[PDB]
Amino acid sequence: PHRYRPGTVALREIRRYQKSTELLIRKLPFQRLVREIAQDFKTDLRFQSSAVMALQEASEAYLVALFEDTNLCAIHAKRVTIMPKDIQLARRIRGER
Amino acid sequence: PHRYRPGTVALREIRRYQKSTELLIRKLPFQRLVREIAQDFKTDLRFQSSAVMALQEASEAYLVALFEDTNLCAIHAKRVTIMPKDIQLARRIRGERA
Amino acid sequence: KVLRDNIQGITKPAIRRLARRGGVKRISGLIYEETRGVLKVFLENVIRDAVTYTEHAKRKTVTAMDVVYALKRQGRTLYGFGG
Amino acid sequence: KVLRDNIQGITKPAIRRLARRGGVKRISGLIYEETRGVLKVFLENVIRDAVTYTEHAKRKTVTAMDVVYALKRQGRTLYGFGG
Amino acid sequence: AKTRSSRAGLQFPVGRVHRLLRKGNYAERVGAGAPVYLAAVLEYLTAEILELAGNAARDNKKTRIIPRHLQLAVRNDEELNKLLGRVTIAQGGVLPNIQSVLLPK
Amino acid sequence: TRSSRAGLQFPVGRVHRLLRKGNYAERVGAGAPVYLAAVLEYLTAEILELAGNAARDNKKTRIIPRHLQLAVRNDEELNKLLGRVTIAQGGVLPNIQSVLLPK
Amino acid sequence: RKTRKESYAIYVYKVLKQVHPDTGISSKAMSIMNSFVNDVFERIAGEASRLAHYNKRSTITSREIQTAVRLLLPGELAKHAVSEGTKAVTKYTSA
Amino acid sequence: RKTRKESYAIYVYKVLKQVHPDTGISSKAMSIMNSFVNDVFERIAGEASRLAHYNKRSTITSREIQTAVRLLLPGELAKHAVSEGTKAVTKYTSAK
Repeated sequence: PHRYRPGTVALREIRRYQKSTELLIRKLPFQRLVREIAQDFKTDLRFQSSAVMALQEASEAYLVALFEDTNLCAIHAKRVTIMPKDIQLARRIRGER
Repeated sequence: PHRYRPGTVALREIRRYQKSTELLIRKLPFQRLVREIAQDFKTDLRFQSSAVMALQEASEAYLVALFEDTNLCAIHAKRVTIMPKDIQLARRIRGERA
Repeated sequence: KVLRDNIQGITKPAIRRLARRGGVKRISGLIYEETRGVLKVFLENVIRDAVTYTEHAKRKTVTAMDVVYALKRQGRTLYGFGG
Repeated sequence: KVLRDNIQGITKPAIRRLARRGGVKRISGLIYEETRGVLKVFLENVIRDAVTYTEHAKRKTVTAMDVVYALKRQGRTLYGFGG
Repeated sequence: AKTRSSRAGLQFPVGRVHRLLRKGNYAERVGAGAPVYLAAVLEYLTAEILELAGNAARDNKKTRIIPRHLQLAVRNDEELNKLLGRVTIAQGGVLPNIQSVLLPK
Repeated sequence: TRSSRAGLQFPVGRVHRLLRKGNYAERVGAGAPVYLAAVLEYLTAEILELAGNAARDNKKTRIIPRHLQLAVRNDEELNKLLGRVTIAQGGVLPNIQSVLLPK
Repeated sequence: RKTRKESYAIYVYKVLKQVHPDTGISSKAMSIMNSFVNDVFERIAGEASRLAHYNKRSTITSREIQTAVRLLLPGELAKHAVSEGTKAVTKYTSA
Repeated sequence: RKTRKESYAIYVYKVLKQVHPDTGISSKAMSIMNSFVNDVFERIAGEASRLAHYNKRSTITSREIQTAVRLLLPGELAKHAVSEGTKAVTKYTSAK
């Protein structure tokens, strides 16, 4: 019936997610990933729920800002599409590596 | 005569200056620049020679590393030539620029 | 026993939403697994420090303060959870 | 009176030598003035802090230690001058 | 005037700030002016941020500063943005900024 | 001396002094300077080890700062410990990017 | 009867009532404000401690806080914080 | 007259002799080692300071230095550091 051109819903989603502040990763998958990574460091560990909220707030903030730098690296290479190599350039310059 | 292809002496100079550790800015121009910048903060000031040496070591290390990152941005844009936009992207990511 | 198969709970549409908030229009197919590796390295570095703090307090429960202190350790200070 | 005309003492061949040590093969013509501004801002930020330290010590001579402390302040720690 | 805040004309607690400066291993001895100055700086920055975040709140038709208003506030002010440049404000989001080349022509 | 009793070359006395004169905490335990002086000695030896190696590779008997720099930047973990540090007069590692090489 | 957890909340509500007398603040917002105040507190105190140590002084005086503020804050924010601090010290000293 | 400045120069030498008896060191390189020790000293000490405050303790004990070393140092470097630390502490208390 009706079909939007590629980039139209993408741009609509940018405006949408830049308007809100809610976490974008689903809470239970994230929690299970936190418990797994921590398990591989020390067994039988409990988490305050706020400690997982703090790890998720920070983690999502890190990835948002990293996607910002990644986007600039893509644009720097006259591209519109972010690629693993843009992430890697970003992290290298940031001195994360 | 004789002529090397463009880029050969560039590579020779890279190998050369990555082999050495001596400073690359002439000392007196740098010193006068340091005094000029400092005057705009406080008038009538003296500098230890070692203080200027510290400022030059630090400044040059900063510029060399920044040129590394700039080079990576240029290569990122399929380019061999560094351009002001590579520097600006580098500093943007470093968090120096906004 | 070895724990595995959880990182994939950070799904393709979730990474996409984060990219959107970051201003990204178009996303290569290889970005998703790459972002998983990045987030694991990040979570590893921070949780390692959090646990180090927890250990030192002789506790079995990781507190929000442990995480906050660890984020601060890495130069990633976080407001709104204590400190 | 207004001070000026010293930054150009950071010459083109000097910026070129720095770029070479940074591994740069080819250099645009607009890079030289750009590198002059960047180096100005850097020195500004560092010398400002250095002078703030000298002032507080009630001195008229900027010491290497003032510079070291300022570099450290800026996250650019320098070894070999009194660290 | 019994409180040290009153004697200073501050809303921020000079006593508590003096306590924290002593129980904090900053130096052997803490001067009498230090807590006053510090409590006052703290007050100034506090007011600076509340100003801009009450403003954000009002632009958004709200009686209450929520953390997004603090984030809008901090990240639209150059100098607050810089003071908090390595800081992350829970639940504050980002500034709306779409890159030009991404706009349809 | 406390160094011998601990078997260190590094001065346990001086480190305990500095920890007190440094406003780190009210009180400094008796083991703290010993541990710290030992860590300091260990890292010292790690860097001297790798930089004497650099010196020998470079045909020198004496460590200059370039040898310390070669040492630190070729070692991953030292490179990371000193990642925001600048080693006066140490230069860089020889590294030309591939695409810049003639084919 | 839960453990006393100190806060800058009451002061933050005060300042906010001076500057926006009809504006409120949520839980999380106040938590951020509280982390801001602690953060900047630690940063200034730390820089003062370093200044004293650097000058072989045993005492942190308002002069150390002042220089700490000048190294730490950006331009205009420093200017204003310095005058608002000196003003408080001057008072305090006379009264 | 004359003015006294302390440095770790003599101890760096002593350790250099252990690891590389037949090699020496320039003054510049010596100043870097000095910077390095001070820097690492400050960094561990600062972390140990914070650990104490976080836990509401008035004392920095080996246990704070030990945790400090584990937050600070990377992996393999920490493992060895904890060993030499615990080792020297043991040898010290058993020589009282």
